[PDB]
Amino acid sequence: GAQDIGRSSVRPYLEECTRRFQEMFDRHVVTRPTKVELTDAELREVIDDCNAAVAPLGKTVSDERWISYVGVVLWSQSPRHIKDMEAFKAVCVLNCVTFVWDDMDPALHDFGLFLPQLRKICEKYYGPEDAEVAYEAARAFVTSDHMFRDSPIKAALCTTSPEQYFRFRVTDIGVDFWMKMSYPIYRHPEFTEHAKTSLAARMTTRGLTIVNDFYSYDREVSLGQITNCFRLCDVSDETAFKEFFQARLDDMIEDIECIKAFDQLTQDVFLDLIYGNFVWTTSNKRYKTAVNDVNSRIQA
Amino acid sequence: GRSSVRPYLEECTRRFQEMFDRHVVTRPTKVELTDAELREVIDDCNAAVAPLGKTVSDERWISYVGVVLWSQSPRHIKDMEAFKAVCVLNCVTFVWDDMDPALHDFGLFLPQLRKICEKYYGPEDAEVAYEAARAFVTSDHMFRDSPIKAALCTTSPEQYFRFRVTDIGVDFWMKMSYPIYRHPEFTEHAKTSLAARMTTRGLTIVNDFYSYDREVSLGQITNCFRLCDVSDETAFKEFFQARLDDMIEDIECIKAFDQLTQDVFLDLIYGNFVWTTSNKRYKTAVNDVNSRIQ
Ligand SMILES: C=C(C)[C@@H]1CC[C@]2(C)C/C(F)=C(/C)CC/C=C(/C)CC[C@H]12
Ligand SMILES: C=C(C)[C@@H]1CC[C@]2(C)C/C(F)=C(/C)CC/C=C(/C)CC[C@H]12
Ligand SMILES: [Cl-]
Ligand SMILES: [Cl-]
Ligand SMILES: [Cl-]
Ligand SMILES: [K+]
Ligand SMILES: [K+]
Ligand SMILES: [Mg+2]
Ligand SMILES: [Mg+2]
Ligand SMILES: [Mg+2]
Ligand SMILES: [Mg+2]
Ligand SMILES: [Mg+2]
Ligand SMILES: [Mg+2]
Ligand SMILES: [Mg+2]
Ligand SMILES: [Mg+2]
Ligand SMILES: [Mg+2]
Repeated sequence: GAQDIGRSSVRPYLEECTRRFQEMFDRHVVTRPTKVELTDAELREVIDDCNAAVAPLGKTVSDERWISYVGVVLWSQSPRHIKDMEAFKAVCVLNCVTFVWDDMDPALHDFGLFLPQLRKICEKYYGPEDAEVAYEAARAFVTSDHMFRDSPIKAALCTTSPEQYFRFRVTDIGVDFWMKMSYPIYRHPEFTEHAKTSLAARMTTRGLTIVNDFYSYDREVSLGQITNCFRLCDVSDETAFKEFFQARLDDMIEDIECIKAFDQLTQDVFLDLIYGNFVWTTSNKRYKTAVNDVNSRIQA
Repeated sequence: GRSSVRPYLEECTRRFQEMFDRHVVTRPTKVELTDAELREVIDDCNAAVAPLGKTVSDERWISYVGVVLWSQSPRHIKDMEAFKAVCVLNCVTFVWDDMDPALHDFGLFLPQLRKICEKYYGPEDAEVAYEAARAFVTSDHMFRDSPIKAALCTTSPEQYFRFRVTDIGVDFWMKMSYPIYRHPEFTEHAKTSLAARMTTRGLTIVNDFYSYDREVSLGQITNCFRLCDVSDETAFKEFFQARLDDMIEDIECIKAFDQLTQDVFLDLIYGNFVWTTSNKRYKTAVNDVNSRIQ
């Protein structure tokens, strides 16, 4: 009793959109992101921290799956500006364990067991004041992801318009959290302020989200997840899809041009985040098959 | 030509109100602070800005405080100490907003904010309120002709409203106001800033319309009506209708939140309109209560 297969996939458009994304970055960012190459002992300080954090929750996560989560941090920070490798490791761990939370059936969502682990992490890696800002944002993200599961507010914000949708994603895609745990990496006063006002997150939300949405569309509709801007257009209609996609390209371009008004080091961090997320997204098994050993729901 | 939106004052006021009556319906209710409450607030404001060395009159404090009196959600208030705190913090950062930036001494003012926050709030909420107040005044200061403010207020309504989530003080407002209500959902939306992101356009479009003449006279660029041609009534009308449509869109989406939270959001937007149209600050450009503080 067939449903709407023609709306089930953006796979027809995969090559052309990938090409167009890359052309856009080449014309407006130019500088290619840089990957951090951790060592193995060093990677096992991150991963055993990740396993320790989610271990109380009772679900095993493979090293392969951790790898899929951690790549976004390796590719989308600004390695040239790092001064707190402890803060960098915190962001690797915090990113990864909240990625697990994102992928979990909400039955496993135990704040009483998981929150204490998040405080544990922020304390090993951050000075006591930055540990406070990182913990607040991690708490706020995991609480948001959880209460908004099948939520009326999410329904309305994901159906009305792109600008309502992106307003939801400032928090839900995790970028506000990202900024508020990453500023200790850089010890840059201006970026720290843009991080704490959330202006940093507001400038980078669309560039992160549009890319994530395109490449996670197939998995998300097969699972009934509504948080994806391409559900706002008719992806079965090539003409309509193209107009929508160009509108989203225009969004990214305008944000990138305004990020250029920020000071030199802040804009490097912002642009490495957006462009690094795109390199990571296109290179990661997470977004290559619909359902896999690193991206299928962790069900309970 | 582009100097003024005076010609459209009556029509735009009419249209704002019609929009609220059809979409919000329920009218703001003013808080009637008692005397002991009101005198405490003003004395507190004067103590806070005294280290900056400038006089603020009672009628200037009253004009600032009216937004809190009109734009909270009285029938849901639980903690009047938190309400008094929002009165004081709102007012003293309004003074900061009106201060030409040589006066901004963080080492003298930040301790004042900290002590206000600790007096009226518990230990956890005092930290959230203080960080939000600190972020606001720092942002107002660091963006006085910054290039970032340049790009974000010139490019599109998009970048502009993104700047105003912080710069119009609404993120700060939410983070100091959630203790008033003790409503866990509202507290989450406040701390994620989703509450601020939902209410920014409604507050800003109204504020920008009625503060345009003052801001343009005094070389101030943070105003969405500067994005469009107020020379041409037809272009102004198109732009003003696009802004009304934005407000409507936000209000209709706000009616997805839980009943109480949506009450607070909508009383904030509608109450700001009522206060703005009754406040001398938002008539003319130079007067008793909106003059730069120098
Ligand atoms: C805590 C991390 C950082 C959180 C974890 C879940 C998140 C919502 C997953 C998804 F949205 C990722 C790949 C997009 C990458 C963007 C970063 C800024 C934020 C990404 C999110
Ligand atoms: C925030 C909202 C409700 C309203 C609406 C815009 C406002 C009129 C402008 C301005 F004064 C702000 C930045 C400075 C003081 C901050 C807030 C708390 C209150 C101040 C005002
Ligand atoms: Cl610290
Ligand atoms: Cl925000
Ligand atoms: Cl408290
Ligand atoms: K666009
Ligand atoms: K519009
Ligand atoms: Mg998610
Ligand atoms: Mg997800
Ligand atoms: Mg996705
Ligand atoms: Mg169809
Ligand atoms: Mg201002
Ligand atoms: Mg002002
Ligand atoms: Mg206290
Ligand atoms: Mg104004
Ligand atoms: Mg007067």
